[PDB]
Amino acid sequence: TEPSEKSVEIMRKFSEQYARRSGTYFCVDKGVTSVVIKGLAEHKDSYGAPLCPCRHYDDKAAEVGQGFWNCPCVPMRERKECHCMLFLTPDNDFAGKDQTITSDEIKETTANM
Amino acid sequence: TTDIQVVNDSTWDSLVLKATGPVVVDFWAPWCGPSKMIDPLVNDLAQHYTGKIKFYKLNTDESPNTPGQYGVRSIPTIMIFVGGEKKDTIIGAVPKTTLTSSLDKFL
Amino acid sequence: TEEDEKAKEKIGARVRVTVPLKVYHVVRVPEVELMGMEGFIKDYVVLWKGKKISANLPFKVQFVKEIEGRGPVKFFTHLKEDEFELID
Ligand code: SF4
Ligand code: NA
Ligand code: NA
Repeated sequence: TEPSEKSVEIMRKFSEQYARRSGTYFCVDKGVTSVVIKGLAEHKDSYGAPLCPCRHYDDKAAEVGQGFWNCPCVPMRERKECHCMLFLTPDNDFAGKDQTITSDEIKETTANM
Repeated sequence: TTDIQVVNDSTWDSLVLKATGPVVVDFWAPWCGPSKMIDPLVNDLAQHYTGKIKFYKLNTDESPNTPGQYGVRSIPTIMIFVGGEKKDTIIGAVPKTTLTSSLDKFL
Repeated sequence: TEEDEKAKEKIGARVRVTVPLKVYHVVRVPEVELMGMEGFIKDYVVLWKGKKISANLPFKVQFVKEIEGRGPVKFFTHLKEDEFELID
């Protein structure tokens, strides 16, 4: 149920790198950021790809194979739309000013979850 | 505090479809950030509408068949039921005023 | 499968984008406005190797756009049914 720290650290480093590269910022609620990253890590553990954690699927193996919802999802790559509020454009009312999130931030924010 | 009642695939028929009066169901998932950020809002509205609207929470990971039946895709999703029929659908984190207004239409 | 069979028929048909929409994945073109551009549907990506996918932008549409100094760049973008019109 809980993702390994190897997958969390991979997805944490990807999200920092994808945020600068897309010109997007993490949400002012950094709990959203940490939770979503952990959800990507858990899906990567169970299916080998970071399937989106804010979608419900009928066939997760098929979704991973087609790739539409493998993070970064098609909507984020093409339209910069991220509905898990992981990558937010600066004009978003919930966009913060950080493009970094330390592994310590994820550990204290997701504590007792 | 009394936390919002859980609903599952096994209990969907008896708790939601056969209920009297409006029923609100919050479709959530344990690792969906936006679903956790509206949790205090849904707890707030459950208190505001006590005795007038019944609230349930459904973990789409532990009860996958109900969201599959109703086309729940993006999480969070809030759906309102009356007499066993879907009457409204609110997708994503929304502000309190949007939720109050949609819920008010069911008295 | 009566909306999937209706959608499958549109594969290969020519379309035009009817709503303002900007995309950021065209290679070495940082931003492209797609309002008014014409292309054709190359796939209905909801269907994949006999299985069904929950894609919210199900129509993979091929576009070619003329770039000054470089020549026509070919790219794909996924669209919804209400974001384009069919041509003739
Ligand atoms: S919505 Fe797309 S980009 Fe955002 S976290 Fe989910 S898969 Fe990644
Ligand atoms: Na974020
Ligand atoms: Na039941």
